[PDB]
Amino acid sequence: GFGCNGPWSEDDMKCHNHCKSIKGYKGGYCAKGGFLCKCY
Amino acid sequence: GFGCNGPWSEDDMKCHNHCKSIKGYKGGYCAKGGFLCKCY
Amino acid sequence: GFGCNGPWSEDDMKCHNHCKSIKGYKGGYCAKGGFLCKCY
Amino acid sequence: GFGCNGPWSEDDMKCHNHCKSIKGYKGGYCAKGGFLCKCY
Amino acid sequence: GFGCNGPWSEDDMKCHNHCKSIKGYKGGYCAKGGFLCKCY
Amino acid sequence: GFGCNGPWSEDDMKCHNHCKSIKGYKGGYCAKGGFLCKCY
Amino acid sequence: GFGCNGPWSEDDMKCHNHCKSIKGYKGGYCAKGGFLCKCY
Amino acid sequence: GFGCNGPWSEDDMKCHNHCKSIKGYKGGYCAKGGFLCKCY
Amino acid sequence: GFGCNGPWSEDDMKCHNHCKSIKGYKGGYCAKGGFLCKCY
Amino acid sequence: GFGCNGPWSEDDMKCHNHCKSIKGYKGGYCAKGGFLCKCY
Amino acid sequence: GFGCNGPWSEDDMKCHNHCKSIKGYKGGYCAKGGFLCKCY
Amino acid sequence: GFGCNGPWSEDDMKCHNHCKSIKGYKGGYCAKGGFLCKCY
Amino acid sequence: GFGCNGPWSEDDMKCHNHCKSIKGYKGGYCAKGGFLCKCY
Amino acid sequence: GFGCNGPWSEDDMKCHNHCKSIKGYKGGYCAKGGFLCKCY
Amino acid sequence: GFGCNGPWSEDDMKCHNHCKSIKGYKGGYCAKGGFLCKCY
Amino acid sequence: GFGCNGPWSEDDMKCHNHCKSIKGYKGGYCAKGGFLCKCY
Amino acid sequence: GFGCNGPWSEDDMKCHNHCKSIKGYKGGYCAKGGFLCKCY
Amino acid sequence: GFGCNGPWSEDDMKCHNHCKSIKGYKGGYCAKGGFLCKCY
Amino acid sequence: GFGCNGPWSEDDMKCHNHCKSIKGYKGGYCAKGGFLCKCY
Amino acid sequence: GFGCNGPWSEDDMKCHNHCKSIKGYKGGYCAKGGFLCKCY
Amino acid sequence: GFGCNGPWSEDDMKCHNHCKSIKGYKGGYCAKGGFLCKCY
Amino acid sequence: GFGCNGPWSEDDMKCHNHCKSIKGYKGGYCAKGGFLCKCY
Amino acid sequence: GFGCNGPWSEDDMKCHNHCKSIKGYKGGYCAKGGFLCKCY
Amino acid sequence: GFGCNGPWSEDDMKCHNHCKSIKGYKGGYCAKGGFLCKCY
Amino acid sequence: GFGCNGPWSEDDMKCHNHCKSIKGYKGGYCAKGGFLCKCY
Amino acid sequence: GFGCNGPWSEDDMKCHNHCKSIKGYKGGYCAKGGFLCKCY
Amino acid sequence: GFGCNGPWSEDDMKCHNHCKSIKGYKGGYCAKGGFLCKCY
Amino acid sequence: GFGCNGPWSEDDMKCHNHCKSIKGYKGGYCAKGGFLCKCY
Amino acid sequence: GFGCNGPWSEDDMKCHNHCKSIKGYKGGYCAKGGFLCKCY
Amino acid sequence: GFGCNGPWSEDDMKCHNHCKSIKGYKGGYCAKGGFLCKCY
Amino acid sequence: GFGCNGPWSEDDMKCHNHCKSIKGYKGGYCAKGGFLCKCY
Amino acid sequence: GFGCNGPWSEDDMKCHNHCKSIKGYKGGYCAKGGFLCKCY
Amino acid sequence: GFGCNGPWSEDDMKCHNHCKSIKGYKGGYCAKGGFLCKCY
Amino acid sequence: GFGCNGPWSEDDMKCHNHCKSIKGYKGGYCAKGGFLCKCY
Amino acid sequence: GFGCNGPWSEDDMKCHNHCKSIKGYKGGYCAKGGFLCKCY
Amino acid sequence: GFGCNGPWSEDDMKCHNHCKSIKGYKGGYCAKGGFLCKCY
Amino acid sequence: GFGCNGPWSEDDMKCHNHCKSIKGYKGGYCAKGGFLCKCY
Amino acid sequence: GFGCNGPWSEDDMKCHNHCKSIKGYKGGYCAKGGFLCKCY
Amino acid sequence: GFGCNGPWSEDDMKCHNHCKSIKGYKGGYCAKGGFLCKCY
Amino acid sequence: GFGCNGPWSEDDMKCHNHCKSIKGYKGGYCAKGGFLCKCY
Amino acid sequence: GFGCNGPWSEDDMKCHNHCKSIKGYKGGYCAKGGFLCKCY
Amino acid sequence: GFGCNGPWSEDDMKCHNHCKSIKGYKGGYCAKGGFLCKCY
Repeated sequence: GFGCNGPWSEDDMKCHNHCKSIKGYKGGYCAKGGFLCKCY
Repeated sequence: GFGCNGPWSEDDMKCHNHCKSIKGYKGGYCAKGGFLCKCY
Repeated sequence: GFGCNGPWSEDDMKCHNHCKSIKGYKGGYCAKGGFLCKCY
Repeated sequence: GFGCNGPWSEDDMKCHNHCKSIKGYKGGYCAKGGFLCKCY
Repeated sequence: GFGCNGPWSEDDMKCHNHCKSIKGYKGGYCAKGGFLCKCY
Repeated sequence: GFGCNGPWSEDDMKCHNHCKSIKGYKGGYCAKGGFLCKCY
Repeated sequence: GFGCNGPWSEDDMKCHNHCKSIKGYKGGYCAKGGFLCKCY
Repeated sequence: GFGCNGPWSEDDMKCHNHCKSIKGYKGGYCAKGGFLCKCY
Repeated sequence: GFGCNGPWSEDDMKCHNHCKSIKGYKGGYCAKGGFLCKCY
Repeated sequence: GFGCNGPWSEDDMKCHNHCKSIKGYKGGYCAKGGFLCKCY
Repeated sequence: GFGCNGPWSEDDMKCHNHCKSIKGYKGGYCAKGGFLCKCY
Repeated sequence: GFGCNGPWSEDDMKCHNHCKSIKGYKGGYCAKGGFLCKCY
Repeated sequence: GFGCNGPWSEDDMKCHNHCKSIKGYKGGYCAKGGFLCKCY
Repeated sequence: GFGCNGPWSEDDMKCHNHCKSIKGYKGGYCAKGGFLCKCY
Repeated sequence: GFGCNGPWSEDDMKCHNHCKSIKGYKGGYCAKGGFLCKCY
Repeated sequence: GFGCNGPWSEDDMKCHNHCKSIKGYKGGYCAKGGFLCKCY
Repeated sequence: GFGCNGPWSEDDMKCHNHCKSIKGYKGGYCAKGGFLCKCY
Repeated sequence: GFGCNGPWSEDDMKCHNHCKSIKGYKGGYCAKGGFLCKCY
Repeated sequence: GFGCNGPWSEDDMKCHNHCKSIKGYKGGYCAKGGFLCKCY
Repeated sequence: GFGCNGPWSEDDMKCHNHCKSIKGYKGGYCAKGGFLCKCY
Repeated sequence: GFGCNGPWSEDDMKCHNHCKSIKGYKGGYCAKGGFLCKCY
Repeated sequence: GFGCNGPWSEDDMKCHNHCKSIKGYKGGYCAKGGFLCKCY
Repeated sequence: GFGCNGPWSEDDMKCHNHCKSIKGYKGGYCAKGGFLCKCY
Repeated sequence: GFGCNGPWSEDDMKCHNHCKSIKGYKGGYCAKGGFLCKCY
Repeated sequence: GFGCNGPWSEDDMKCHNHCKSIKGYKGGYCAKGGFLCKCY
Repeated sequence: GFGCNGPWSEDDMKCHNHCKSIKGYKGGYCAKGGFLCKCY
Repeated sequence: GFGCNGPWSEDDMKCHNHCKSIKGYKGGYCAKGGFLCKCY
Repeated sequence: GFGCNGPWSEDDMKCHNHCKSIKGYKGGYCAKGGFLCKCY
Repeated sequence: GFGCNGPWSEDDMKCHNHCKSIKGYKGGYCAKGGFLCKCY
Repeated sequence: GFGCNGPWSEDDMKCHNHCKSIKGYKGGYCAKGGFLCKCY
Repeated sequence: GFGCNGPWSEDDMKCHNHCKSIKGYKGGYCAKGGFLCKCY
Repeated sequence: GFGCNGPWSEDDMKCHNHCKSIKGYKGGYCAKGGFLCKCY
Repeated sequence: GFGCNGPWSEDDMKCHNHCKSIKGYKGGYCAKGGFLCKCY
Repeated sequence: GFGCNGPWSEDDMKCHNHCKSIKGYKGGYCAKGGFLCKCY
Repeated sequence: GFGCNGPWSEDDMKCHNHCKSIKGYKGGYCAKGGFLCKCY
Repeated sequence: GFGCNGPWSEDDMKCHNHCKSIKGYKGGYCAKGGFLCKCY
Repeated sequence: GFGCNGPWSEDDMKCHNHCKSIKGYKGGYCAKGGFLCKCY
Repeated sequence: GFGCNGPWSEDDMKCHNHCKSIKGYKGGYCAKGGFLCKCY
Repeated sequence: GFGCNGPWSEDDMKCHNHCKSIKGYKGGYCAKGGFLCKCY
Repeated sequence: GFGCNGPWSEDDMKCHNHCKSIKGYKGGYCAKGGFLCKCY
Repeated sequence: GFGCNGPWSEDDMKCHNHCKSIKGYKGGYCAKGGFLCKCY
Repeated sequence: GFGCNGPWSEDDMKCHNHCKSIKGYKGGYCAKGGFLCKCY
């Protein structure tokens, strides 16, 4: 979710913005090979 | 299943919500390249 | 993000250019196995 | 970048050719475990 | 080919059978990051 | 092209046969994460 | 466009031919998970 | 195979269970950089 | 296994925690070049 | 763990900082050939 | 380059054959920890 | 080559067989720190 | 071989056990600077 | 740390420069078999 | 064996402790230039 | 042990200090050609 | 540094050349058991 | 240099051949405990 | 050379055979403190 | 040879046993200053 | 200690200087066959 | 058992699969004149 | 008996299980051409 | 008789029990292809 | 298997054809006394 | 035919008598494992 | 088929007659243990 | 004939007795692989 | 006879026991390729 | 194949005739102990 | 052929008689280790 | 006996184990061309 | 044993491996005319 | 012939008796390596 | 091995070809009386 | 005869004993290259 | 090779003819005691 | 006798040991060209 | 050839007669130690 | 013994080693015309 | 000829008797080193 | 040795070449009557 959809991912930075919106994280990326929004 | 349908999937969080509803899982994502709801 | 999408990355130097645009970095690469634009 | 994409890297010699195009370098290789084109 | 399709691969043994059809090989796996049937 | 269509790819050997039809190549596979027929 | 329509894409080589018709490109493929004709 | 699929590998212990099912092996791991289930 | 997946491994301490859960081991690490959870 | 991941290790000094945070140690390094954070 | 790709290296003798093709060298190997074809 | 791949090596006897295929040698090992098949 | 892999060698007594399996030897150690299982 | 990563060390004199930057030392080297920056 | 691994050996006293555990020996050390645990 | 590791010995005087810490000895040195801490 | 990296050291004569470049020295070698370029 | 690398030295006669190539010397050996090619 | 490598020597008879290949000598030993094959 | 290796010689009676195995000799000792097994 | 390390001693007069620094001695040498700094 | 039934046997691979489920065997055949699955 | 009924035999392992239930036998098979359960 | 009725034979052990009831026989089986109780 | 069934084997060349279908083999025969199809 | 029916063959000597009734043969037997009356 | 029905087959010569009716065959018999009419 | 029926032979010495009953022979056995009573 | 039945022979030692029961013989074996009990 | 079936082979000259039918061969025989038709 | 069938050869002197029946030969024997009737 | 059955022999070590069980014999083998267990 | 079975032997290396499992032997062959594994 | 069958010869003196029965000869032996009765 | 099987050896040049495949040998022959492939 | 059978000869001393049983002879041996018992 | 097979060699002149076919040789004979075709 | 069997002789020291067992002889050898154990 | 076969030579005077049949020679003998018919 | 076997001898150095195992001898040769190991 | 066969000569005085049977000679001996009956 | 085998010696210059390989010798010949390679 959050825009992590492998080759069909849209460039909206949705995962990054969603992870930033949570306190304690500075960003996010599509883990599980591009299909799981994970916050780092 | 649970909205994991590759490019036709909707950002409904249906997989995520369904996986959260089961005790012991923090969430879910669309494994098998976007076609299988899997709980993590 | 920034074009780091594993096997589906489009060879556009998007991560590298994005990292250069930030002062203090001379480039970037796709860390986390190709899925996280990281500036070095 | 420059074709350094871990397991999905192609054998195009793109990193090597790019590094040769810069004066003072004999070639290049994919450092950071195959994900960062580095000139030597 | 032979069922090596990255995240969309199935445990269909097509690569294994194809490799067994050649003298000297005991199996196959999906090289090139999951997209090329390779005999070992 | 040549049947490289990601999850909707049919194991038709079209990429493989097309690449073998060019002298100097042993075969082909679906690079770019399953969407580009590439000869090796 | 140019025949890049995901699962409903035909094998007409339309994207490849269109990309060849532009000087400076060797061919094309359906990026964005099979829905955007992109020249390389 | 057997759940060894690089970044798209799941944490299902599928390779480990498959290798334990062969009497005499302790377990298995994903060799060849995460793409070949190998028993030990 | 247990999160040991080379470059795609997550800093989940999953191997370490799993190895601690077995009596007699202080921890674990990803041997075989990052792909085999081994308890020490 | 703690950033000790062989060639894919990130330069965040995570192992060193983690070992310093434990009373009795002045630092740490990646033993086992770069894959086990060990405090000295 | 030339098939030196760490854990994802294929035993294709590409580095060896390439190095033998240059007069004065008996062969080659993957230096830099498996990521740089070097002739000896 | 011949299965000498540092931490990612497997006990596949490729180096041993390659060395046995030459008169006078009784085996082989991975020299250059585990990256070069050397006959002894 | 047989677990003699320099810094990446595990403490599994693999070389020792292999050498003891050859009737008449007391044990083995990693000669050639840790890279050759040698029986004594 | 500080660029001491065994075979994957990037030839940047990072350990040496880091050790020189500390008063009382004239250099440094990768001890512990190449994995620990140590100042002398 | 028993932690005798040349430059990569850890000050674990593993050889010493193992040799003490056998009746008649006061301790052990890494003979063969640091690669063979020998009890004295 | 105790820092007696031939050419890889560190200059920490570990053997000397260890031997001094035992009642009845005034020092120690690396006997057995630099590989056995012996108290005198 | 200067190519002194134990078993992974290349035969580039880098330490020797570097030591010659300093007035008053005839050459250099890898002291500290192969890990410290030292001029003589 | 010239193959004098302590325990990781290969019996390649490189030191010997190099020293014989200089007029006035019968051969060479690895002095400094195996780490410096010296002509005699 | 010829297997004379100080503490890392093996009873490989290389020095003995090399010396037997010269008229008048009945064997060889490792002179220069174990680092030079010398015929007697 | 035969355990005559100067300071690195072990107390294993290897030279003595080797010399006794030659029918007619009483024993052996390490001549040439500890580096040549000589029977008497 | 103090630079008495047999064949691996670095020609630094370290033992001699250390012994001179103690009142009542005019120098020192490496006794015990080169492995014990002894003041005379 | 396992499909070994003399003249009434079928090429059902039951014996082969049963034998493959045991470490070390590469197949099976119907011994005892076609009535006993035997692993080879 | 025990399911040994020639062509009408069912692969029920009844003969095998019955024979294993008797101490001293590894298994059983249908002797007499498929009509007599015999323990081996 | 005695339950030997080919495919319609029941698993009543009737033939075996009947044959045991006669002194001098260890058991019985359905000979004549499953239709004649015969004592052995 | 593959038509190797002792006296009940048919003259259908089934083993031979099966072995020829494996590219690189000339044919096959019924080893193990007529009960194991073996390729040559 | 002619009474050659494997385990269901009746003892009427039908094959033998039939073969004797043909001029040039002295008898017959059930070849093909008991299913083909063949005259000898 | 053609009267090959195991124990229920009738001595009708139906398989034999049918096989004779096809040019090139001398006769037929009930292979597969009496259940398949096969022409020879 | 005479009880020579391969695996379905009933252990009745029928062939042997039949052959003894003919003058000039001392016994018989099942030749042709168990399917032809032959007198010797 | 006496259990000599080629591949269908059981391990009952029947031929050996029968041959021992005749005075003047030490045992027996299945001659004629496994089909004739012969005393020696 | 071609009637070579060990003890169950028929004197059909099938191997001999088949081998004669191929130009350059005088005949054939049953090699591999009677189980492989080989042309000479 | 002609009765030359290794251990299953019948004593009918078939090879000898067959060879005598050909003009120019006085007999025959089973060459190729008992499997080829050869006329002398 | 003891598993010596020519081509139908199973590598069960039965002859070897039986012969070792008799004092004075190192082992056994299948003499008489594979049909008689003989102790040596 | 160990695959030494006269004319029915296969090049299975069982004798070779068995002999290699004993100190001092470099191989094995089938002595006693092809029926006894003998180490040399 | 006459009992000369290599390893399968039955110790019956058949060749010797046959040769004695011919006037002018005092015996016979199995020439041609055990496969041809020859009178001397 | 390698086609050296005494009288059952075939004229296939298998030993010769095997020995030539080992670079440096001219050919091979069947030593040990025809049962051991030996290279020269 | 008398146990003289070339490579298949047993060590029964049969030829020697037979030759001793004739007055005037001290023993016997297998002449004609191991195939003819001859008294001396 | 070429018919040189000791006692089992046939007077086929195969070695002689083969040696004549090579320019410069008058003929050949079976050296190595009858087992190696050698051209003179 | 005593292992003297020409080319098929096994280096079992049987002749030597047998001759030493007789008082007055130092040993034995295979006279008569390798076929008669003779004491010297 | 021509009956010159060392210890297996037959007394047929074949070499002598063959050499006499050639004009210019009065006889022949087995040179090369009994293995080459040579005319004198 | 010790490899002295006339024309069937191999250059195996068994005689040489046996003679070297006795004080005072420098080698051995095959006396008695090639059949007795003799030390010189 | 005439019993002159080097080490394999049978002590029959055959050469001597043959030479005496020719008028003008009083005996014969095995010239050419034991391989040619020559009359004197 | 080295091709000195009396009458069975070949003209291969093996003794001569072996003696020339020992630096300082001109050649060799077969002393001891043709059975000992002696260098001069």
